[PDB]
Amino acid sequence: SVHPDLRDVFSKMSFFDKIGFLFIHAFDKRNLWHKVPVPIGLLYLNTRRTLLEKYNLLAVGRSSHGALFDPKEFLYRTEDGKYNDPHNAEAGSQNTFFGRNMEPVDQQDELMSPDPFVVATKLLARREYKDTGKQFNILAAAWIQFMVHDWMDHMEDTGQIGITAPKEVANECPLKSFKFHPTKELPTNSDGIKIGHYNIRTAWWDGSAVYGNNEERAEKLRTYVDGKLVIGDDGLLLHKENGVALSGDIRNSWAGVSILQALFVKEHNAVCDAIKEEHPNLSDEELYRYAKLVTSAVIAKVHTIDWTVELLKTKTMRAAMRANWYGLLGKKIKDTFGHIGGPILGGLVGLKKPNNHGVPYSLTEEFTSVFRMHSLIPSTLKLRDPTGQPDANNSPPCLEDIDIGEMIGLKGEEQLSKIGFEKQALSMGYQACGALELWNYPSFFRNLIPQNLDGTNRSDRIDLAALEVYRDRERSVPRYNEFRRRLFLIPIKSWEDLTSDKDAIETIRAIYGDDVEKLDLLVGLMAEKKIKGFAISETAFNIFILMASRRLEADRFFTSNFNEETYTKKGMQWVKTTEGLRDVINRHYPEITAKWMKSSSAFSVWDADY
Ligand code: HEM
Ligand SMILES: CCCCCCCCO[C@@H]1O[C@H](CO)[C@@H](O)[C@H](O)[C@H]1O
Ligand SMILES: CCCCCCCCO[C@@H]1O[C@H](CO)[C@@H](O)[C@H](O)[C@H]1O
Ligand SMILES: CCCCCCCCCCCCCCCC(=O)O
Ligand SMILES: CCCCCCCCCCCCCCCC(=O)O
Ligand SMILES: [Ca+2]
Ligand SMILES: [Cl-]
Ligand SMILES: [Cl-]
Repeated sequence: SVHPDLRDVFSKMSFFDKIGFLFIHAFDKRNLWHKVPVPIGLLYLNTRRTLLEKYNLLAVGRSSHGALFDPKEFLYRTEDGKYNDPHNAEAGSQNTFFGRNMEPVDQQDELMSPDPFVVATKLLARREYKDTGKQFNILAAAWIQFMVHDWMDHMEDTGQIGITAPKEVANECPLKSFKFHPTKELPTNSDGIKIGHYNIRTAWWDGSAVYGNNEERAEKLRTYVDGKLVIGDDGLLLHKENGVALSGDIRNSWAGVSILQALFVKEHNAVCDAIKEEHPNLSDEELYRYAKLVTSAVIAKVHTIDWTVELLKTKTMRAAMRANWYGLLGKKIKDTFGHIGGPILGGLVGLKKPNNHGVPYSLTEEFTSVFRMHSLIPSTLKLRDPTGQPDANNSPPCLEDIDIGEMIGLKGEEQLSKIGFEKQALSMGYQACGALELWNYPSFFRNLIPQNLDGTNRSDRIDLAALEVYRDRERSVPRYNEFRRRLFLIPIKSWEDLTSDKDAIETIRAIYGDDVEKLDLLVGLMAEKKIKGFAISETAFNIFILMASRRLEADRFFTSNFNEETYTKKGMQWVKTTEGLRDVINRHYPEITAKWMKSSSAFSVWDADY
């Protein structure tokens, strides 16, 4: 039968949705979807995706009456993300509402319940350091922040509020209190959801972390010759006199992200060289437009079939992510004959029309919440010598341990300037990142300098762990158990359902009591027992089934305009022949690649034996 908490929604479903639900629920009740052979696993995922697309896409703000335009007149990715969706010129652009995956839950009377500092101190603060083994390295951790920089940032109110640590835990808090800005609340003037928040980044997967979020930023980064972007002679980003990096989105960053931005600047410039060689007479503007299309597609491809495949290290997930990109008919057929069939057989990429499933494209409040993965950052970075004698392990030899707190923000840019690209990248490649588990949140995040929009330092330092828990509540995102119910997942009845870590359970009970409905989303996501091979929780993964597919399927430039006319022949060939981050690093840094990158993926610890 059907879980009691899901009986109501089940009874209201259409016959076809009832069938899909009973199929997935049969596996879920026995925790079986990830324990079956690949074909049944894929059917499960596709079925779950179809249900999420129907029940978990909610508009924020009025949907009708988008600004009028012809897509044939906009065959490029605009500086602010406008003019993608023919029916909604503003969809995916800078300064638009975050959508929702679920109806908001008002928590305005419980923003401090339980206390954010108590949560941060007792449940999140790093104790014994936990890492991912060989599965996922520090480049993988930098990569995902690099994507967040592409995707999402919430507009802030101009006023300030503050939180003070209670006496029970103050002695263990690096900060005793801190100030920050509330999330800006805007009226939707719509019949549905009444209050929304604005995304100040472009929600389209458009390489905006490299290119900028609007025309005013984008102009600052260009050489205006041959379509190219500015880069230093050391292969690192240039800096303004105030110490801020010249790149697309540089706010609240660190050295690991800066090297990826520099790498993709070189990628963009190399694409410019290649296209100009085939088409000698293109202007700077035309070359920039084509190269941005190519580089943003390379980024989406590397993320989809390389980064995600190492994050979710199972057979079913490698097949699923490759199917989203290439289709179930596979790369050879896709590359030779183009897109065949629908989203399953031919993939999301190269669909003849974009598909938003009836709801204007946006990234969502919940997508923000499940991407809060600050525990991926290790406490220290082991620097290695790119030209050292291979050690006892045949690794490059160790040079010194550096506190990763010294590699963050403006001071991090200074330290990176003394270390250089090769040493930073090699060192990050050879070290595991942190695991997404409880008690694994870096101490330097507990007394962090946050930045203004323009990248400059704020004087009010923050306890990020405490602030994150506060933000989810402030933004009306359902807490862990309700969040699961809204995704058609079986809720916990007791703490034992969540994890078998006895120490975790005892600490959770001391803070939340026996009220499973009180458990914060972030705490639940970190605590949840993980599927073998999964670096993330199943709960987070469910938001991603829907939203990662949506980033590709809703975008004209991954679908109707993913072709030679739009990208150029050479541009399309560049995307088609690039399979992962290894290919990009090999292009610009073949020496450290040949000497030290032994793993097939550049996201594995580089001496992994696969
Ligand atoms: C050392 C590196 C990092 C620093 C210094 C940093 C810092 C910050 C800061 C200061 C905020 C804003 C807090 C607020 O005002 O609400 C933030 C938000 C956020 N961060 Fe990080 N972070 C880092 C790494 C990462 C990583 C690895 C991820 C993984 C995806 C990540 C994901 C996010 C997300 C999803 C948000 C919320 C954005 C929003 O509210 O729209 N960050 N981070
Ligand atoms: C073991 C083989 C059982 C047959 C599986 C049918 C269950 C899936 O159900 C179907 O899923 C489709 C997407 O996968 C949806 O389009 C349909 O609405 C849903 O009914
Ligand atoms: C019964 C075994 C074969 C079932 C496989 C067919 C399921 C495909 O199902 C289709 O998937 C699409 C794309 O993902 C969904 O958008 C559609 O709603 C559904 O028609
Ligand atoms: C003998 C069992 C083997 C498993 C069978 C797998 C074949 C199913 C794949 C075809 C899916 C149908 C595609 C629908 C349209 C589309 O989205 O492309
Ligand atoms: C062949 C049909 C099955 C297709 C199922 C699609 C499953 C997509 C899973 C997406 C997981 C992405 C997790 C990484 C985070 C992200 O990119 O948003
Ligand atoms: Ca973007
Ligand atoms: Cl393939
Ligand atoms: Cl491709």
